[PDB]
Amino acid sequence: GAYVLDDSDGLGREFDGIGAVSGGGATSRLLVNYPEPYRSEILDYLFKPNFGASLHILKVEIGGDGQTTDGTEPSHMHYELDENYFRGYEWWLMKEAKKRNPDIILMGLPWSFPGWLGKGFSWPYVNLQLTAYYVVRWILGAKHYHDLDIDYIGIWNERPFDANYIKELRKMLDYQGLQRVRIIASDNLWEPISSSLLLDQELWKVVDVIGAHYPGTYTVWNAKMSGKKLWSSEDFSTINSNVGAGCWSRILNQNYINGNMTSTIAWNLVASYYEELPYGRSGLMTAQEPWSGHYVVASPIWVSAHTTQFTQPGWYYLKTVGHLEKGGSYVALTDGLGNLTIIIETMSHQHSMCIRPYLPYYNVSHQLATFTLKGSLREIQELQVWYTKLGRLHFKQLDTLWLLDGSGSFTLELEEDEIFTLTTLTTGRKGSYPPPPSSKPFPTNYKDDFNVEYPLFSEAPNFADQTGVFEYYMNNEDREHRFTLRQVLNQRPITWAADASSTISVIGDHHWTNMTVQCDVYIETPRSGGVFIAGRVNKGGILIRSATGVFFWIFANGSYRVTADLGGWITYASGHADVTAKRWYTLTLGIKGYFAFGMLNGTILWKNVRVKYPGHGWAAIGTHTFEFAQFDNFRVEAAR
Ligand SMILES: *[C@@H]1O[C@H](CO)[C@@H](O[C@@H]2O[C@H](CO)[C@@H](O)[C@H](O)[C@H]2NC(C)=O)[C@H](O)[C@H]1NC(C)=O
Ligand SMILES: *[C@@H]1O[C@H](CO)[C@@H](O[C@@H]2O[C@H](CO)[C@@H](O)[C@H](O)[C@H]2NC(C)=O)[C@H](O)[C@H]1NC(C)=O
Ligand SMILES: *[C@@H]1O[C@H](CO)[C@@H](O)[C@H](O)[C@H]1NC(C)=O
Ligand SMILES: OC[C@H]1NC[C@@H](O)[C@H]1O
Ligand SMILES: [Ca+2]
Repeated sequence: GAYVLDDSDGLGREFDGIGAVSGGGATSRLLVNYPEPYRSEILDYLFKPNFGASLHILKVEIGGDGQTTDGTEPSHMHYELDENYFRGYEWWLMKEAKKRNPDIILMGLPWSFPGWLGKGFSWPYVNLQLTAYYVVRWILGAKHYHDLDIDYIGIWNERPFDANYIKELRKMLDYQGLQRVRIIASDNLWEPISSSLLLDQELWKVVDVIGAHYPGTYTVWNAKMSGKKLWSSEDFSTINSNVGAGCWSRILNQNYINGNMTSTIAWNLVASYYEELPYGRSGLMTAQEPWSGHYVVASPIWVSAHTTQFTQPGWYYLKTVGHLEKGGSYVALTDGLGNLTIIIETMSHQHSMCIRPYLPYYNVSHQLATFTLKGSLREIQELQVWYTKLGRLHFKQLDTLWLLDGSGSFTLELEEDEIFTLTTLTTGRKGSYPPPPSSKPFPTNYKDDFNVEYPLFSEAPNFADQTGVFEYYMNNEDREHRFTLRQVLNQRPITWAADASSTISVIGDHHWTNMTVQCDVYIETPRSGGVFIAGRVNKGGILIRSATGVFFWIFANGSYRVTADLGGWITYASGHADVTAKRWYTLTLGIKGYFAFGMLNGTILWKNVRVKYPGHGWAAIGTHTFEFAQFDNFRVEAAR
């Protein structure tokens, strides 16, 4: 009936912010080659204050060269003695975020590590000091090369932690003058990190935040006992339709109400990766067409705004938050300066299902809510009102509510799937740019000669690495092939996912059925080396080992194979070929209906080879194992 909002008996927990994840893996891959002004507009919708999502927190993957869900991300240390702080796009993303919002909170976390750290094993805790050294170098580089202060460092995403590692990382940070950097652990479940902190005083002193993944709005007793800040350091991960926006809306409120969590961070920031990769379109918005410029400002963007535009890190929750009598919830926050924000959600079960977990049915029906301000809140007599309805009307501002009659009280009629924000703040704004170009398929004719002398990014556009890492490469010794694309991993990473045994980068339109793919290739390893081109590649990311399609391989021992699968278990054709190492060859692969053919230097090597049909997928290039190889003058023609 009536809900008392008071602060006279004190406040609840400090609010730490709302944010999102870029990474785990290659989720921002397709954003970097958006043309202007669209790329800038997209970043504004995400990071610009008082405009769109206005995010408080940005969390990025610390690339380790392994596959980490929708691709691989490059590391700052590919090999021992290698350091480079200009690979990939997370540096760039963090800088764009800081330009728009200097107060944004930055976090780094590893998913995978380069193999050389394991010293023969695939384990990051063999040499604690070395792994900490690797991680701390990343934090230093962010400062020295991009003027970025990293606020939080994590351990190993959804993977076991090592208590001695966490202690060494703290020791190492301090040694490098990074006392300011805080540690969050362990980006997995509540246990065993929570009990470990109660049993080990030394561990407790070095962990600042307990971050848990997909907690279902609840926490556990040991985490409450620790007295640490508790965050949902990864949540959401749901398609950004209205139902994903509902999920996001409900948990933003109820993570604090049910679980004492004072921050929630969504995976992922923006869907800039091919939709047919795992968890397609699971970002706060969509930008998966840099060639057309088309992007979609999805419902979750405005759901966020209901909290982010009217709260800041350092505000406090009121003690008086809770559930509504007939479904839904409410939270309230102040800044200690006279401001008050009230956020109300009535998301129904049918329209707010998250993928993890799925909630047992709960009823939500029409109701009346009376709110009464007490304590310092009593003198408030004016409140701005923002409204959203999911089904649809987004972040529309309504008429001001006045509490002039001295009752410090007001009443709202609530229905299902609504959000209300009531605040004393006048700065709210539904940001708006003109509509972007219409959606268009990947170009049916496409070419890249990789001839860029000073590239803005370390990899050519639209190539999404799914195992291994491909980079622009300048070779001054060669005139015809001075500027190529090169696979630079020479050993299997300490993996997060099940990376393939072969490296591979995919590109184009997953709908493609008929295609001709051409590329110049160069095998660097004598006798044992091999490369391939392919089409109809149907799976990537987490499932990259599963990929079928048509694969045209050549090897430096003088042979070729044609396979249905990346793993090379199923043969379509095979034979001998005039192929050696350290020599440029032109491969062509044509696939039409039931049949395929392959050319070596413009001459037929095999043709009319039966392949599975119907079938569809991307084009791709790659190498037999983790080995150096170069690629040049890529072209693809295809019918969708
Ligand atoms: C964590 O939040 C929970 C809410 O889920 C708090 O537990 C109590 O909640 C009930 C109603 O759910 C209130 O009537 C109690 O007053 C709350 N407890 C106290 C001590 O006030 C709990 O307080 C929170 N825990 C911490 C450590 O902040
Ligand atoms: C609500 O918040 C605003 C913004 O934080 C407060 O306004 C600021 O007040 C400080 C001093 O208290 C000034 O230094 C800033 O320049 C002000 N900024 C703006 C944008 O006005 C305001 O005092 C808070 N309280 C109320 C009742 O509005
Ligand atoms: C939900 O609640 C309303 C009002 O109490 C009731 O009429 C309706 O039958 C309920 N539905 C379910 C599925 O419980
Ligand atoms: O829900 C899937 C997400 N969890 C970890 C992140 O990398 C994604 O795989
Ligand atoms: Ca070239």
